[PDB]
Amino acid sequence: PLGISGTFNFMIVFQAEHNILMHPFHQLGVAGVFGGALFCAMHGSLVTSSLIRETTETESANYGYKFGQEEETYNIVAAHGYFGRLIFQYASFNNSRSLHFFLAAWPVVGVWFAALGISTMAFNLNGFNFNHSVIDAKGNVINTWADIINRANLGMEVMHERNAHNFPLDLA
Amino acid sequence: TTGERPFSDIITSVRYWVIHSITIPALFIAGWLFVSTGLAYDVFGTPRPDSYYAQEQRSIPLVTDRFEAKQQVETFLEQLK
Amino acid sequence: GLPWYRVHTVLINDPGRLIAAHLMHTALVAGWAGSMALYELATFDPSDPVLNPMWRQGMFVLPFMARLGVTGSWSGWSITGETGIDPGFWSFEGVALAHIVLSGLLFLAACWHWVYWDLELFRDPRTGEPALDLPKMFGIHLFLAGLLCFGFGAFHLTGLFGPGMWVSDPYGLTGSVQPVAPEWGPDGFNPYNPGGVVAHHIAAGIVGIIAGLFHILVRPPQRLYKALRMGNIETVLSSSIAAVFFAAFVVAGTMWYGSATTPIELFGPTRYQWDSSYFQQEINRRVQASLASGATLEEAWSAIPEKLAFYDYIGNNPAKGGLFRTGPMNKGDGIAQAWKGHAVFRNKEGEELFVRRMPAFFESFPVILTDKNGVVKADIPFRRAESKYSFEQQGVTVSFYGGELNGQTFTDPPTVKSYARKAIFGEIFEFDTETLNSDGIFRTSPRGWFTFAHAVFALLFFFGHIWHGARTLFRDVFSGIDPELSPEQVEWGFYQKVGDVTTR
Amino acid sequence: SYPIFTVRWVAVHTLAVPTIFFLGAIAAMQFIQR
Amino acid sequence: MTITPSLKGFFIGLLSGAVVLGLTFAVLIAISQIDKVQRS
Amino acid sequence: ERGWFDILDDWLKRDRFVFVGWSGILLFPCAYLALGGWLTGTTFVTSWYTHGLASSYLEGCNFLTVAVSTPANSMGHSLLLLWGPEAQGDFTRWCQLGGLWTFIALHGAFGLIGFMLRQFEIARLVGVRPYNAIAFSAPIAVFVSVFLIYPLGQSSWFFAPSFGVAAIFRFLLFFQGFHNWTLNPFHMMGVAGVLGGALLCAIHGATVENTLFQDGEGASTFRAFNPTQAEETYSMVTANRFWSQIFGIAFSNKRWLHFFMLFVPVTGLWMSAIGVVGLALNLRSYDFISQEIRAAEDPEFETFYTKNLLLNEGIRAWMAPQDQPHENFVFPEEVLPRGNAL
Amino acid sequence: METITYVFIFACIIALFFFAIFFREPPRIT
Amino acid sequence: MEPNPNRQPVELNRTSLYLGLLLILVLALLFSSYFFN
Amino acid sequence: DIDGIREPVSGSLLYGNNIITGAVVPSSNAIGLHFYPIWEAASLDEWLYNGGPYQLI
Amino acid sequence: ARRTWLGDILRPLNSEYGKVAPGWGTTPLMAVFMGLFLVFLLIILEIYNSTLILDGVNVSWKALG
Amino acid sequence: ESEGGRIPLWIVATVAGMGVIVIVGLFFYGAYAGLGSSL
Ligand code: CLA
Ligand code: CLA
Ligand code: CLA
Ligand code: CLA
Ligand SMILES: CCCCCCCCCCCCCCCC(=O)OC[C@H](COP(=O)(O)OC[C@@H](O)CO)OC(=O)CCCCCCCCCCCCCCC
Ligand SMILES: CC1=C(/C=C/C(C)=C/C=C/C(C)=C/C=C/C=C(C)/C=C/C=C(C)/C=C/C2=C(C)CCCC2(C)C)C(C)(C)CCC1
Ligand SMILES: CC1=C(/C=C/C(C)=C/C=C/C(C)=C/C=C/C=C(C)/C=C/C=C(C)/C=C/C2=C(C)CCCC2(C)C)C(C)(C)CCC1
Ligand SMILES: CC1=C(/C=C/C(C)=C/C=C/C(C)=C/C=C/C=C(C)/C=C/C=C(C)/C=C/C2=C(C)CCCC2(C)C)C(C)(C)CCC1
Ligand SMILES: CCCCCCCS[C@@H]1O[C@H](CO)[C@@H](O)[C@H](O)[C@H]1O
Ligand code: OEX
Ligand SMILES: [Ca+2]
Ligand SMILES: [Cl-]
Ligand SMILES: [Cl-]
Ligand SMILES: [Fe+2]
Ligand SMILES: [Mg+2]
Ligand SMILES: [Mg+2]
Repeated sequence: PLGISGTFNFMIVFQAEHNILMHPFHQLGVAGVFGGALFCAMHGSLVTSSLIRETTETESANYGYKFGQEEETYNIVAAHGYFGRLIFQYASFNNSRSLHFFLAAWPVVGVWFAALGISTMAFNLNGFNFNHSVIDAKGNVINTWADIINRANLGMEVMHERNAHNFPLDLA
Repeated sequence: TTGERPFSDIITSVRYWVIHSITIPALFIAGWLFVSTGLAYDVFGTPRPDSYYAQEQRSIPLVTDRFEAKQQVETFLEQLK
Repeated sequence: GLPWYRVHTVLINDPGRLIAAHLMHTALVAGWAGSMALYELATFDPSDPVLNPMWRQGMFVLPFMARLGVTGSWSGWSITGETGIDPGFWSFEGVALAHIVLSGLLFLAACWHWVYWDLELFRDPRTGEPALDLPKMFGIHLFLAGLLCFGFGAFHLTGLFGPGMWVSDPYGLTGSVQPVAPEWGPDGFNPYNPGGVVAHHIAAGIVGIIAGLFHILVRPPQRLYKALRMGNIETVLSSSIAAVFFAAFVVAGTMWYGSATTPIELFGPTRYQWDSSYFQQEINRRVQASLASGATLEEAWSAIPEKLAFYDYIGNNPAKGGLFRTGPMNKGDGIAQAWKGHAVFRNKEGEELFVRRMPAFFESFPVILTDKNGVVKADIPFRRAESKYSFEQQGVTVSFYGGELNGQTFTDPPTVKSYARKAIFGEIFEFDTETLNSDGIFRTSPRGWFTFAHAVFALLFFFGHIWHGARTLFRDVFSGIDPELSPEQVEWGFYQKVGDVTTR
Repeated sequence: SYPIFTVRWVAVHTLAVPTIFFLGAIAAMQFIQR
Repeated sequence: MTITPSLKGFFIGLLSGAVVLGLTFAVLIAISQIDKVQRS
Repeated sequence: ERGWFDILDDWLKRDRFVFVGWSGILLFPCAYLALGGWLTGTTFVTSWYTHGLASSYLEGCNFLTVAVSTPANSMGHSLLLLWGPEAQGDFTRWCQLGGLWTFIALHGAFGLIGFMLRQFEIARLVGVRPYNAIAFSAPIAVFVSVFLIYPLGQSSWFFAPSFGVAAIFRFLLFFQGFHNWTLNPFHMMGVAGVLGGALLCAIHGATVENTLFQDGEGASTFRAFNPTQAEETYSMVTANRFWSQIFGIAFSNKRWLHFFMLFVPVTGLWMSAIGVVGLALNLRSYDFISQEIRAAEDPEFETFYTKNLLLNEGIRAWMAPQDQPHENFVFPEEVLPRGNAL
Repeated sequence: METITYVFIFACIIALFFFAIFFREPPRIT
Repeated sequence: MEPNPNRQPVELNRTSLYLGLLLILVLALLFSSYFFN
Repeated sequence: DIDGIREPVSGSLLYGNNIITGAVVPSSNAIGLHFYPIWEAASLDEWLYNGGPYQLI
Repeated sequence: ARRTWLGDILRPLNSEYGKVAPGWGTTPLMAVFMGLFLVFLLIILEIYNSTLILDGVNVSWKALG
Repeated sequence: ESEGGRIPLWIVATVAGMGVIVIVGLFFYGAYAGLGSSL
């Protein structure tokens, strides 16, 4: 639906019907957007950390950059010096092109998998189903957190579109 | 460069593999036996497949007393045999 | 010029104007407290401390006045329900007026300190530059805080020269302001023991006086002066904000869990008293003692105070609210008028049945009745076609003991169900929903609202601490890094110790 | 020319030693039948 | 004295933490003293 | 002057493969134990006595279903110390009671402090401004709000998130059904900061890579950059024209741009945390009172808001008995909310 | 009143877009 | 009195006005539903 | 009537929604994947009942 | 700058800006107090948490009562 | 004896990578057999 609550309705019913949370393409999507957010903050913080002094304390540091200046406005060597020590040297990018490519690729590829998750659950290849996967020596079901998810999903399933189903299976 | 020997030197050296052709399989085998001997179940208190329920019981042994919890778990364990 | 978010930085090297700004903040805060108290007095109904106490009415500052001994109005009432009481000057109204006058005086002092900013006092005699000797200021202020803390404990809380503090019994039935003697044994650290609040103020106060004297008389070590940048007033802001977020988390926690300083007659009961059926257990104890002494069931239930029954109701649980469900608890379920009495459900065989209570997690909850062993005996079904436990099928009746319905029995299924729906909330009350156009939806108490605001502000002040701490320790690079930064200081292995040019 | 036992060596082995023990344990688990 | 089992536990925790921190600092100091930075 | 403190300071700050620092003394043990505890529990430890769940590789769970699960509700907010009154020094019993959960949450909390101290310590040594540490306040606010504050407002640590993939999913669905957390404007601000951050990450990386100056002969263009070069590797002027013409506005100031990249996701996370602090107290954005008044009176009035609450009611009724075993819920078939057929 | 308020805010946002685009401070090279 | 030497001019550029107005208007669009409840 | 069961769902501000509850509601299940332009409806009133704006948008 | 009666009286209390004791001074004594304070906080925390349970110390509303 | 380079890095990578595939494969095998198999 084209609306805020409508969006949430679509999400909850999708979860009931496809167990999207347990689908690796939505998981890649999450890695894509959580990671995009992480790397966004990380890039912003590291460039901001390393801005070259061009201003005084009573002005915004932003005035230290002029639109179209030829010279870079932060010291990437210092930023890399920092980040490479935060983790270890070879985990940090010293190549701006390689960094900015990673910044593009990580969220884009993850979101492509998100999109493909929805587009393939469209044809009902659904999330991993480990319902009753763990059984004891007698055959008693030993729940896992997958079975608890399943109970939540059932709640959604049985209540959604409460007057629309006449037959026992929701086949589309 | 921070002073330590490059990894690529280390892992392409014969002495590294003389050492690690022993230590790596030794550790892997020890982990294997930690499970295969049953020791893991005992150390961590994890039920074996036959030890989730007594034969006719279908009630989870849930801890319900904070300060007697150790004794409750012990009583639950007694009830299995 | 300065960006909008830096305008107040003009005060960093201007002690007189800093004092002025502080004076104006203090005027605003004290004006708030006075105004808030006035609004509360203009809306507060003192006529029923049993079923309409302050915490049902959205009162936020009233309970603070009461905790420390302000319990009466000039109009003649008291929050304990007394009449013809003379509180002297320090009624709720006098406290409010005092705050308003204070506000005015502080506003005027601000004006003076703003105009007359250039005082010699604020200049370093050796350099002529504006300067504050913050380590000695700390000692002076700590000594003062200690005297005051000690005095509060030794005179106010003990009743030696002052009113004491609010205390009550374990079920919040008989609360009043009393003098409290210090507890000097280990139970002094029990949060529910008022005597430890007294001993705290006495002992921490003495410690503060001593440490204050120390901080007046002994200079900081050079090593600490440099490490903490003690010449920079922003280091004090950083550490002060840290202390304040600590204090704010503590007052959030003690409000939520309860303590001797968050009594239930002033702030409402806790969520945990519902979770553990704290009040239900005591009611049952009392009833059983009554039956054992030879009382009838009507008599036994009739002996339960309405105020006790009212705490055993989920509408007073602070974990039943909503963030945008605004106002007093009375706006939701209504203004409580009377206990209906204790409902006893029975089936057609005459077995007592028990309604399963709603946990705080649930906005809605089914109606399920069990026997004493937990076996299901009756419910309200959703699907009817395969129902086996309906009240119709099971001939469920309800009889009331105590309260307005005492001695009455209802057998018609719609009425018995109605009462079962209310029994999920615990004890059943009659409410006035007309007076405030109450909407039937639960709201939290001041215990809830205080805890929310303080936990939130605590967490935000953590960011403040990080920020001002960063500004302090990195003052040299806060307009940017060294334009002449040598690649060698960030090249691996050039220096043995990171950032130490003596170690090439 | 290079030392063997360094902070880096310790850090590597604090992770690597348990990781291999654990992988051996989890391998064995694949053959457990109820 | 009235040392409940949980006070005895508290002391055990306290002692254990002091030992972990004590040994950690003893070892770090020792290494620092053995392996010093070369200076100007 | 040349004492042991200064000598230790020397050693701690040597430029080595893995930097240590004073912060390392806190960070390394705490991080190692949090990670090690997670791996230990997910590999070997049950949740039978606390939740009625299998949760380890040992019991047959996979990477998605393993977890270190919270302690039983009856533990309340016990620190659950190994030497505490519950486990009384017994490591096995401690595992069975959920001691690894508080172990991981508390070593993890101190580890995060250590990591943020490290960010400060390193920044100071290299001579950069400490914005990375400042930015990391967001992850701290999330961890503290969700793993500590949230359960502390609730009955017990039981209701904190269990450390596990499926366990975290269960936590999301719990928040929908019980808190209607999607409806909360603080969560919505969270969403916008995360998705907005992801957007900015993607768009800034792509813009730089597509406005590059030709600084080499290679068709693969990464080698045409030198860390020490003075000049911008891409054209801000061309980037600016492109976006001005495509979208209507564009960045013109690189310092602003990169600050904004900090601000957006950091602010989003901080807003989401504030919401969760309210959820600690069940202080939800659950309902619109105006909607409920209308719907109660008018059985033809339906919105997506009302539809979602029906879903929520299903979630609660269907999940509660197994998800909250300490309540001993028995909900007869006949009381379960269901639509037609399903 | 509610509807008016929502629509008013939206319409202000739309006007803002117009001014932010067509009446921006123009970017100037050095 | 002699003038205070700590005075500084304050600035808000046009872009910052626009950013600020957007923040405030979108916050209002978001929070308004809740305020009406 | 999103679900084709003559159970119309209100999405617009003037019909009782706020910004959060509001929506343009999907076209009817009765329509399915059929193309439902304005000109396939007998009237705009029908077009509206059946969720024609969704498809156009 | 302006002298006043009260400013003159208070002058000595704001005249030692920058003044420090040599080297580490009282830092070790401070460290002892900080450790004792950490332990104090831990004790009160664990009492409130019921991790430390002491005779005569009932952490409940039924404390006194 | 411990001269770097005696075992080429491409061989170390290939063998190590093959080892990772084998152990991960074993883990997928185990999803279909014994505990966790649903059977
Ligand atoms: C700690 C502060 C605090 C607390 C805990 C309370 C508590 C209470 N007050 Mg009081 N009050 C306060 C401060 C507080 N007050 C202040 C400062 C004033 C002056 C404005 C008042 C004036 C006042 C009045 C006039 C009344 C109350 C009432 C009440 C009660 C109902 C509260 C309610 O419905 O809240 C509702 C709370 C909310 C809806 C939450 C607001 C959340 C905001 C909008 C979030 C802002 C988000 C932000 C814009 C995002 C920025 C994003 C950006 C950084 C990117 C309750 C006991 C009522 C009562 O019952 O009196 C008898 C009442 O009528 N109070
Ligand atoms: C005692 C608490 C306190 C004090 C005295 C200060 C003082 C200062 N801070 Mg800090 N800070 C604090 C807490 C504090 N901070 C907290 C809790 C946070 C996290 C929220 C911050 C985050 C912070 C940042 C990110 C920045 C500052 C900056 C500043 C400086 C300039 C402030 C200015 O011109 O704002 C001018 C502010 C305005 C013109 C309007 C602000 C409107 C707010 C957002 C909404 C309305 C607030 C409302 C009226 C207040 C209600 C009170 C509240 C307690 C409920 C100044 C030294 C700035 C700095 O370092 O400059 C160099 C800076 O960039 N502070
Ligand atoms: C993420 C958390 C964090 C971070 C990164 C910082 C960072 C900073 N703080 Mg702050 N601070 C914090 C939390 C933090 N603080 C907390 C929770 C408090 C208590 C209110 C403080 C109180 C504080 C003060 C008073 C001062 C600082 C200062 C500083 C700065 C210098 C470094 C320092 O003194 O660290 C301090 C060290 C730590 C935060 C680590 C403490 C580790 C403890 C001791 C481990 C305890 C283990 C525990 C006993 C185990 C039992 C647990 C129990 C649950 C069972 C820097 C900006 C100073 C400053 O601003 O200088 C300009 C300053 O004066 N901080
Ligand atoms: C920086 C390192 C560090 C930090 C901050 C922590 C922090 C913590 N650990 Mg961990 N841990 C560590 C390293 C660390 N650990 C290491 C290296 C190991 C392996 C040995 C462990 C193994 C471990 C276990 C097995 C457990 C803990 C637990 C804890 C928690 C409770 C600790 C406590 O109560 O201490 C109390 C002690 C102190 C705070 C020390 C104070 C020292 C003072 C200042 C000196 C006074 C000592 C005094 C003279 C002693 C005399 C007593 C005498 C009268 C009998 C806390 C979160 C517990 C937990 O997580 O439960 C859920 C738990 O069960 N930890
Ligand atoms: C199944 C996954 C399929 C994804 C493949 C595409 C990945 C890269 C595209 C992202 C586009 C971002 C926006 C434009 C960003 C942009 O402008 O980038 C530009 C950047 C550099 O441009 P150049 O001109 O220098 O090089 C590209 C050509 O001109 C050839 O030299 O392109 C690359 O670096 C391409 C790398 C290809 C390497 C082959 C594919 C490698 C797979 C990586 C993914 C692994 C999948 C794991 C899943 C769990
Ligand atoms: C001058 C003078 C005077 C008078 C004075 C007066 C009359 C005063 C008043 C004062 C006042 C009367 C004050 C007030 C104040 C207030 C305030 C200061 C408020 C604030 C507020 C706020 C801050 C808010 C916030 C918020 C909101 C709004 C919403 C929600 C959220 C929050 C809470 C955040 C006299 C005669 C004495 C004489 C002497 C002089
Ligand atoms: C808790 C505790 C403790 C500690 C412990 C520890 C410290 C541990 C550690 C542990 C560890 C440290 C472990 C490890 C493990 C590992 C593992 C288990 C791994 C796995 C992996 C995987 C499986 C992988 C895979 C892959 C690859 C290789 C590549 C890419 C792809 C993939 C991801 C597929 C103590 C004694 C103090 C105390 C008490 C308690
Ligand atoms: C190096 C590297 C790596 C690893 C890798 C790997 C691990 C690989 C593997 C590889 C492989 C391992 C390969 C293989 C291949 C093979 C082939 C290509 C074969 C072919 C064959 C054929 C074609 C056959 C046929 C036939 C038939 C049809 C029938 C019967 C007879 C016969 C059998 C002859 C990594 C990534 C870590 C890092 C980077 C680099
Ligand atoms: C014999 C009367 C049958 C109806 C039973 C009424 C349940 S009790 C009823 O609850 C209402 C809330 O829904 C209150 O506002 C009201 O004061 C109260 O009488
Ligand atoms: O419509 Mn919308 O959701 Ca896809 O599934 Mn079938 O249909 Mn209805 O049900 Mn479930
Ligand atoms: Ca009405
Ligand atoms: Cl639906
Ligand atoms: Cl159907
Ligand atoms: Fe960039
Ligand atoms: Mg078998
Ligand atoms: Mg298996």
